[PDB]
Amino acid sequence: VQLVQSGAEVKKPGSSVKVSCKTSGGTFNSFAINWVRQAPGQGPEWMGRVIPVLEIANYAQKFQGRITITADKSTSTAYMELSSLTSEDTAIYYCARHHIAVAQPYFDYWGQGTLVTVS
Amino acid sequence: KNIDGYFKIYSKHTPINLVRDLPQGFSALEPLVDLPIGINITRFQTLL
Amino acid sequence: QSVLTQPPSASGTPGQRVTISCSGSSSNIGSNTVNWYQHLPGTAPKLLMSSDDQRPSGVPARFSGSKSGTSASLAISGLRSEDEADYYCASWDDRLNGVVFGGGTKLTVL
Amino acid sequence: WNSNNLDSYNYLYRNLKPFERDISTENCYFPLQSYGFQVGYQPYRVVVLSFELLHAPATVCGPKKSTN
Ligand SMILES: *[C@@H]1O[C@H](CO)[C@@H](O)[C@H](O)[C@H]1NC(C)=O
Ligand SMILES: *[C@@H]1O[C@H](CO)[C@@H](O)[C@H](O)[C@H]1NC(C)=O
Repeated sequence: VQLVQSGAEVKKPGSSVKVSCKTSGGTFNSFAINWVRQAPGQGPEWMGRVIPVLEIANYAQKFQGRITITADKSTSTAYMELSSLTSEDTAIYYCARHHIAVAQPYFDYWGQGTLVTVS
Repeated sequence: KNIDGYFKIYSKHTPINLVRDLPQGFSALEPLVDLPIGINITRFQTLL
Repeated sequence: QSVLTQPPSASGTPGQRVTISCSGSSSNIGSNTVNWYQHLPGTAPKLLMSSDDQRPSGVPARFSGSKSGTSASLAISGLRSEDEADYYCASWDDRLNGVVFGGGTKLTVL
Repeated sequence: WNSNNLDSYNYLYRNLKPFERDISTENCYFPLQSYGFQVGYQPYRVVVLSFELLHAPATVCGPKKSTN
């Protein structure tokens, strides 16, 4: 299917931002949702993921409790919460889906991305 | 495992840097011992 | 920094073959698989090779990959003009318990 | 082989899986009965040699000499 996310957001340092990524109906259960960001002049880096059917979450180590991922089954939408925003936090955020019956992850379908700038 | 009288033991040792849960990696376990004991085993307990 | 080392640039002539290498360490390349991605700015990425030997559903017969030791290479034969894009290599790292991505390369066709 | 020179109530005898081993104790019946060792009833010594093939890397071999 397709994943549609919120538009570009502009926000001040020190606060928090919330980003959504709306998906289809059948893309839950045996399907995980992964988050990847790409800084300017830098390669992609992984933040975490969540499995809606088991409501279990994983987080990157170098995010020490700075990122929170949650979702609601009724509306079928996933939420992203990032706090303590700083100047270095400017990047482009993607949402991508994973198939759960595979040992090492391989991201198969990606969103078009949303741009967050800080000034 | 106990199969047709064979007690098979498999194992692997690997490092980790977390005490919250099990790592989300993938790792194959090699065979180490195969003892033809043939005993009816139904219960077990560990010793610390 | 990317745990996987990749040349920053590569160039090739139309009609011939060019190979892009992606070098890592024993902890990630020596223990896990590699994945290849295309990226065009302003759009979404795609898949080129999975599980180091398995071709995806859509990509035409052209992209080819191989793995040897702690290094991997991607081979493109019958190069055409539409191949101009950015190539990425990625793999799982057991020591870091996370996904690690390379720096990416830009291919230019004369 | 015939063991008449050596063995002629110390010896007793009683569906189960192959190569099983049942040593227990319980029409008031006692599962063990004694053999009445006092030609058809003479004692015989039987030894069965069971060979494990391909179950593991081979370790026992005949005296055949090796070559280059
Ligand atoms: C093992 O012991 C159980 C008693 O708990 C018995 O029912 C069974 O027949 C025995 N043999 C097997 C499982 O081969
Ligand atoms: C697999 O075998 C190849 C043989 O060319 C060797 O170069 C490579 O290091 C081996 N890798 C592992 C993980 O055993």
